[PDB]
Amino acid sequence: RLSRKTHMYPVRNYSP
Amino acid sequence: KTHMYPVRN
Amino acid sequence: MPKPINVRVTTMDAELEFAIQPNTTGKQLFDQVVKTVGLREVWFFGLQYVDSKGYSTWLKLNKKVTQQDVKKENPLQFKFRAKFFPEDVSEELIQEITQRLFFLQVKEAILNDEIYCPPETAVLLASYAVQAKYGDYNKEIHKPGYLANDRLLPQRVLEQHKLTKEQWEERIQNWHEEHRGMLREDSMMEYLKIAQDLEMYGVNYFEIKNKKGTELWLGVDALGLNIYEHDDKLTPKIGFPWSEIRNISFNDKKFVIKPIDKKAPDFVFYAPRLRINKRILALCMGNHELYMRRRKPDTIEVQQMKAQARVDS
Repeated sequence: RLSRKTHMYPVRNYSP
Repeated sequence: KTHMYPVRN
Repeated sequence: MPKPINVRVTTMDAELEFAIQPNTTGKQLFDQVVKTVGLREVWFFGLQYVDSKGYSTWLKLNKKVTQQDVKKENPLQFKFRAKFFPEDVSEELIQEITQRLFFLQVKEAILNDEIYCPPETAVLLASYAVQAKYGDYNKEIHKPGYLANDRLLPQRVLEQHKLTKEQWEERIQNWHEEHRGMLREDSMMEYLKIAQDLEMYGVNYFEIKNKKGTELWLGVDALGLNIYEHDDKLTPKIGFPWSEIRNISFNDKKFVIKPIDKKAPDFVFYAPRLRINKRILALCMGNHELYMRRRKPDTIEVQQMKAQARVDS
């Protein structure tokens, strides 16, 4: 977009 | 549509 | 029936041209290509393209080809290339095609000075290249100079050692003769096994700065992340195995890697642009995905690709 946000990827899942 | 032109064996 | 949109996809040794319909996803385009070349180990590849701004991008399968800033011209240019590399060549590349495609892509990188290479190793690698291209050396077929039109050495060695073409031919040839009797497919794998052990092999580098403003290198690769000093892009200063990584994230430019053990500190750094921070995360997700995948039981599809390959040899 015209702004900034947070992107995050869990290299360790939440034990689904 | 589909595949119409390839060049390599 | 709308107006067809022509596209030119090209592999390391083939050129494909075909029209697609306006609502074709990258996924569908990818498949037609893959089926045309008879590739199955699709998980490594991807379609490469340039957007209007000229930024080299990876085509997204889940999105329409039409609506991704794919630079506009006719036909639309794409490069079918490997986005991810295997942890071990002899154990993940089964089909001879997935082999010559990697063989070609890696040799281009060695040749283009993208993957550092010592002079001994280069010569050695060249020998395996020629054996694959010319077959068994024969004093009748390959007379003095048979290796003049060929690009065999990485410029960085030609610069570092000013031997003549003939001088070089002599060293390479000597080795070409050592492979008397070797098979084409065996010479390319022989090449890859040697390459895969180089330090810069299968590593994606990115210029970053840490909390202070010290220039650095981030190396996203098959086994995790790595932080390199600027002068040394070979040996990392801080490694990050997928195993000890809780999660990775970023904001505008600030990128952060959180350790799985709360005892270790969080490594922070900054990337030039957003577009480049997006690509880094993308690579991680893909490499980490394959990292896991190859630790899972062989899927009931990969399962017998390996057996028919025990018949073809």
